[PDB]
Amino acid sequence: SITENTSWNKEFSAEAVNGVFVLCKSSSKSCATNDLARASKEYLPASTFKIPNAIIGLETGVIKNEHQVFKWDGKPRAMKQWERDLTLRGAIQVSAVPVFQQIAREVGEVRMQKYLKKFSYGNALEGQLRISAVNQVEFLESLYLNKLSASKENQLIVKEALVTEAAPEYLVHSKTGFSGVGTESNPGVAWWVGWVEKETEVYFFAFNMDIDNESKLPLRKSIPTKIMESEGII
Amino acid sequence: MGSITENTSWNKEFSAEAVNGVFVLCKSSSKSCATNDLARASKEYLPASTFKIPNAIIGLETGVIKNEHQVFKWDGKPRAMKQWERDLTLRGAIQVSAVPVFQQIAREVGEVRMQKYLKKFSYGNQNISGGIDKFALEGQLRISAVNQVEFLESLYLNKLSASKENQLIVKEALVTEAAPEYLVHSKTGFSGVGTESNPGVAWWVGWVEKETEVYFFAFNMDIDNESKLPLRKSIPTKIMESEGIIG
Ligand SMILES: *C(=O)[C@@H](NC(=O)Cc1ccccc1)[C@@H]1N[C@@H](C(=O)O)C(C)(C)S1
Ligand SMILES: *C(=O)[C@@H](NC(=O)Cc1ccccc1)[C@@H]1N[C@@H](C(=O)O)C(C)(C)S1
Repeated sequence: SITENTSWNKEFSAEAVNGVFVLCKSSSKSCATNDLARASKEYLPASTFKIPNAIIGLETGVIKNEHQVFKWDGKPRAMKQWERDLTLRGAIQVSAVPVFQQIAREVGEVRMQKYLKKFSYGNALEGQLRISAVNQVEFLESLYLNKLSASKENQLIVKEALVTEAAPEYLVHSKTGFSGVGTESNPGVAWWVGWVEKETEVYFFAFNMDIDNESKLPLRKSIPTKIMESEGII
Repeated sequence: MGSITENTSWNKEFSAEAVNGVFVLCKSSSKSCATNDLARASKEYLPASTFKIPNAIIGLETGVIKNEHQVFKWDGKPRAMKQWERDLTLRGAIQVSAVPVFQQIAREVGEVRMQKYLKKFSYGNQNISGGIDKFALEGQLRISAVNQVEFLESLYLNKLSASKENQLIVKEALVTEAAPEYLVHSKTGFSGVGTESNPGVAWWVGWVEKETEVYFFAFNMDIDNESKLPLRKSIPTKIMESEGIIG
């Protein structure tokens, strides 16, 4: 059950942004959003696909365990932070695409296909697979509860890998995504998805927006944060 | 672990704050450690609230703690610290260091089961005198800085005598700082003021995952005054900053 909240439309209007935020307490059986229509509309997952990819990599034993080191082959890559040896968390945090391209190559298209169906994930950083903000939140819940078709052990490994902010009374698991600058008529998409544990409570969130100007990128974080802080979540 | 060397240039931070204590830093890839005082690095002290680490692992391995999603319900009755007067998760109870919660956990485990596990963990001098809720805080169990890093490294590598699953749960519950380049797991401890001429102890233990490297650490100091307590963290941080680990 998803319900519409117009009280935050001042932020989207002031920033000239077309996007959607979905935030749920306890269980994804009652969520809130700024745009009902967009909440269920499906966009390219971009780098948020690293989450299911990592689970599948470990399930198939392509990634041997949590302590796996992905050696850099020494060839130039697209960004500097990727030009080094990386751990699972390292590769997820700097978002090193070639590391995860290589994992998926070994997994094979047919195996990946199957597990995705199994996870109810969705319909690459540009392909044929798309996912909604409602879909993302339902998937992240299952991961938190250990409910995915995967060993409990492997879901825990990816759960720790996704930790982005830690405090004595709250913990944040999250991942950004960004498909690239687009046209006014063919815009890119930016993502931030995750969940917050606070007190004995748990909050699931997923945000996306169109992006035709690169400098509008920080708003994928500032807007969801303005909201979540106003709710007393962080 | 593998090797240890005395590095006396760390004593600067110690003399500055008038602190009588020790710091042990180990680098995982090369199995080697550095410390400012070889002798205190080997001396055994009360584990205090660092015992919550083995206590949490055993709590799970025996069914007493059901899983990672269990809530420890407050009865509405006043507790020794304001911080403790609420329902806590496993991470919650560990982060605010809620003594009565882990004492109840210890009670349910039992005398014989608690012994058997500390044996397999190689935890300290292995003794549980005074009562089944007294030994860690003010009893007869003792452990050294060197022993703490050995214990913590086993846990990191999932090598302790428990399920991988359970070792992972406690590992997440111990996360205290998170940046894009590094992640810190840690726990504090503090026995009390003791007396003048017979002080109490304060600990900081953990490990830092950073790049492909991992760094285990343990710190402890003599303490008789509560105002010195922040130093249990500010000194080890200083040492680790100048070595380019955190911050
Ligand atoms: C996931 O989207 C990844 N993005 C790309 O590889 C496309 C791209 C777009 C602009 C510049 C370079 C590459 C990685 N994840 C994002 C993100 O998390 O924001 C990066 C921009 C780090 S690349
Ligand atoms: C672990 O040592 C715990 N310490 C005690 O319960 C002993 C104590 C000392 C003074 C007053 C009351 C109880 C926990 N660790 C410390 C700490 O982290 O500062 C606490 C005082 C929070 S209890």
